[PDB]
Amino acid sequence: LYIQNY
Repeated sequence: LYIQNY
């Protein structure tokens, strides 16, 4: 599980 949020 990987979240990259901008």
